[PDB]
Amino acid sequence: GKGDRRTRRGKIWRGTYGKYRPRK
Amino acid sequence: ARKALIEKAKRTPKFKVRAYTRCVRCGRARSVYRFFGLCRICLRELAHKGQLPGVRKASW
Amino acid sequence: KIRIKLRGFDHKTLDASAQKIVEAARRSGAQVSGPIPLPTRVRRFTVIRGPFKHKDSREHFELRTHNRLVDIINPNRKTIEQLMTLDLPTGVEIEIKT
Amino acid sequence: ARRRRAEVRQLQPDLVYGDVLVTAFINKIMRDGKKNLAARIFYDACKIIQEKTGQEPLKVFKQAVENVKPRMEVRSRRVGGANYQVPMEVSPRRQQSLALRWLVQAANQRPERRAAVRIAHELMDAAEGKGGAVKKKEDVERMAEANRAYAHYRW
Amino acid sequence: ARIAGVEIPRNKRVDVALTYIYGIGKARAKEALEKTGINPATRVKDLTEAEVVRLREYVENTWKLEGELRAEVAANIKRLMDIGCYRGLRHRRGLPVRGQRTRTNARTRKGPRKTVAGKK
Amino acid sequence: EQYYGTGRRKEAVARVFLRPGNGKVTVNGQDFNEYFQGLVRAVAALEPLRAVDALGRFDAYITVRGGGKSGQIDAIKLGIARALVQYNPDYRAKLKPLGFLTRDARVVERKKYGKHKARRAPQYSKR
Amino acid sequence: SLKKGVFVDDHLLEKVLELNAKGEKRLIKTWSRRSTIVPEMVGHTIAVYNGKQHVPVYITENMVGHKLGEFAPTRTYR
RNA sequence: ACCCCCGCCGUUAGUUGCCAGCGGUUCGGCCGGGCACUCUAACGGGACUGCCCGCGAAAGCGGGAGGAAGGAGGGGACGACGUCUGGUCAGCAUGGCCCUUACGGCCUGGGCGACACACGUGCUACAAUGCCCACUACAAAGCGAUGCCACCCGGCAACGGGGAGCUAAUCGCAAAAAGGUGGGCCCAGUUCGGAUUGGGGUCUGCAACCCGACCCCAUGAAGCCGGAAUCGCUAGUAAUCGCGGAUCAGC
RNA sequence: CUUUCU
Ligand SMILES: NC[C@@H]1O[C@H](O[C@H]2[C@@H](O)[C@H](O[C@@H]3[C@@H](O)[C@H](N)C[C@H](N)[C@H]3O[C@H]3O[C@H](CO)[C@@H](O)[C@H](O)[C@H]3N)O[C@@H]2CO)[C@H](N)[C@@H](O)[C@@H]1O
Ligand SMILES: [Mg+2]
Ligand SMILES: [Mg+2]
Ligand SMILES: [Mg+2]
Ligand SMILES: [Mg+2]
Ligand SMILES: [Mg+2]
Ligand SMILES: [Mg+2]
Ligand SMILES: [Mg+2]
Ligand SMILES: [Mg+2]
Ligand SMILES: [Mg+2]
Ligand SMILES: [Mg+2]
Repeated sequence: GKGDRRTRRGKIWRGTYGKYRPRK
Repeated sequence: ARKALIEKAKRTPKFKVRAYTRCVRCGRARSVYRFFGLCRICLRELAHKGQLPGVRKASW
Repeated sequence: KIRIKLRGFDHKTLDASAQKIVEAARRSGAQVSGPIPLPTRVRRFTVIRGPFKHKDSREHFELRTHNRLVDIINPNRKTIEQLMTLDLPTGVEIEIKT
Repeated sequence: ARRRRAEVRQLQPDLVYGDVLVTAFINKIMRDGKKNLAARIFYDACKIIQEKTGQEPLKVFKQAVENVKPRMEVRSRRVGGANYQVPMEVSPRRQQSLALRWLVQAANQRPERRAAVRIAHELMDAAEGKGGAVKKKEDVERMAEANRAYAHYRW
Repeated sequence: ARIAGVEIPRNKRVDVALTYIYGIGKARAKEALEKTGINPATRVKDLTEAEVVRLREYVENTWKLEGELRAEVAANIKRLMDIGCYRGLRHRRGLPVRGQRTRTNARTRKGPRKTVAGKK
Repeated sequence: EQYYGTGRRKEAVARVFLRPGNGKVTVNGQDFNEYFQGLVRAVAALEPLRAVDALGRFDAYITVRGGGKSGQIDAIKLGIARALVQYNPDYRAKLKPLGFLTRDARVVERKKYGKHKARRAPQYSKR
Repeated sequence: SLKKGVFVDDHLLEKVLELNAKGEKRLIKTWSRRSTIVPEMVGHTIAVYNGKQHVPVYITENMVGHKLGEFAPTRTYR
């Protein structure tokens, strides 16, 4: 999970934001 | 090299990203706290002496 | 109407310096919302003790900016005398606002 | 424990049936500090005891445990040459811990895909006397006693 | 049923099942399941021939896939051989391509391990 | 008209006001059961009431901010207890033996340098 | 990877453009491996420094998007 | 022991706290108003084996009450004479020896990033006590005017346009995540896992081939819990979940 | 248990 850029969790861990984790 | 270089790092350079920090005492590139211009070493030193104001042994 | 922020590294030279600004406005004027102590900004620095490799083993330093606040509501000129230049700043900061 | 004999960590009674032994179990169920999910499971499992029998869950669990407690075990032992398996009686604490340890390991060996179920069936099977827990146990009581020649150490 | 190249997804949800094509990930599946207006939850097993067509037509024509790709990608790397670029060697050598370390790791791109000798 | 206890447990503080009569409990402008929803542990926070038979012969209004929900629960547990002792000298005899009155000063211990985590040390090889 | 320029060294361009106005030279050597090969400035032979010497990289059409140093490999037997 | 942090209470203090009380509320402590409470930060109090039972010559030991807290309450800071000819002359300082159109200097470029291999420390896993998607306040240390960027709009997005507030308990980074509520997957090398690789982009920077991070499409490797060996942890610990900082253009 | 050498 945490290692997957295309999950939401992958994003969190990576600190990033994107399609798979939007800013509200 | 550490003389020709304490000198070079003060010169304003072509491109600001060639720029960098240096312990203004102990003339040194690495672990250089920007709030002081001070190398972790030449710093623990002053911090001990009382020559860094309000700075104190943290203990919590 | 008048607002004064007080910074400083030393907590005795605020609870002193700015608790004497409570007498130099109460005696020579009107109302004061007493000295109010603010959240302090702790800075912590963490240093490898030795000059060369001993990466576990460190020393821990903080640098603690204490903040205090005072508010005076009625601007007399009987007050802005001590509160103008009857000077005892020492190692203290002075912010003056309205 | 070189100095003292260690205080038996004393446990919050149960939120629901009011019993200490239950928290103990919920705790062995619990991973990574997730007491909530752990407790859902044990309660969800207690509800599966209801629907699949007119039995009160509490006294199923009680009596399952009582069936998984070993009487004797074999602790390994140096004899200035050889290590032998030495049979000896089992502290009431250790009875109780090993029981609940095995209940949950037994539970999680099962096929059923959902934790509350595995917990439930294993419990059922155990009160009856035929859970995987009880085999991992008659296995122990067997091995001690099948080493009864060395009962003349005990240390 | 059969969709592209020669693929036959089956029995599972379509969103999943589309994935079974070389060219379809979880994303391109969403795209083509609303651009044809098919509920994604429906199993392939039970989804209209009218739906299968809508789908099949969009897919084969919207973007390059299965086998066409397989040969394209292969031809990009062939192209990287050219007169002889850097990423060329790397593909030529069976070594990593994206600026990674090789002193350790790099196993995904290398023959399991080829252990040797050494030392006195 | 009013009853008060301040609860704390581990970064959580519990501002607790009891009232006479009904039985129902507000927490941060919310029913107890919709705030502590799903959280098995919650029924413990009111354990002080069941102790003295206050069951539901009081309402309660509670603000509770800080820390965490298991913490909040225990903070309350404490307020609720500190509240009704301050509305009955005699509510020690039942509430102290079960120590709903104790603070419980167990708190997150500090990350140390050298260590990974307070105590978890790093890992020897010696080879 | 950029999109507002191709960040190519003028000292090379300038020397290549003002060779294209009549210019078919091979003794064109550079140290700017960091510059993109620019729209069809092909045909020519640029020698690129790997940090030890210049290597003649013959520049053709298929390889235009790329950088120059992609053809001056810096390390030996890899 | 004398010092700092954390547990309980008191005093002093009201641009952070509040229907706690009552009033108005476009129902956001937002508005007049109020420090009660919470907190913030300064100063005090509090614990002494002082009190009760038992043992003891005594120190002290077991138990009990009161108390937020007992018998070192919990975490720091704090390292005897000395040991290792330990470590560092590459932080600095410094005795001696050696280089002085070079063992000094400046630059561009490459290298410190090599890869047939071996080891240490780590991350992500190998799944259903789980994975995915949506909704849903748990709260808790720090940073921010060559800065933190709310809010609008364009872009699937990274990011790009604009643009308010904040020298910051006032404004921003900030979503905490685990949890909770619903929905999906149904035990599959899988909707587990996210290596590798093709392609398209964004940003910092003179410049991202050798060498950056990020986003998006595609591609989905090994991996089904690990041989002999072997590591940490005794409680708010381990286990697990996110959050901040320093250095720093970016990483 | 086990331990020759260094
Ligand atoms: N000021 C020096 C610093 O102290 C550090 O802390 C060290 C010690 O003070 C600390 O304590 C030791 C521990 O080392 C050792 N392996 C086991 C022992 N039980 C610990 O002692 C423990 O108990 C004592 C007294 O009860 C405490 O005061 C002590 O700090 C605590 N860590 O553990 C650390 C080393 O294992 C480091 N020694 C050192 O890197 C650093 O220089
Ligand atoms: Mg995945
Ligand atoms: Mg730099
Ligand atoms: Mg380390
Ligand atoms: Mg922790
Ligand atoms: Mg080689
Ligand atoms: Mg030596
Ligand atoms: Mg150079
Ligand atoms: Mg290196
Ligand atoms: Mg499997
Ligand atoms: Mg010999």
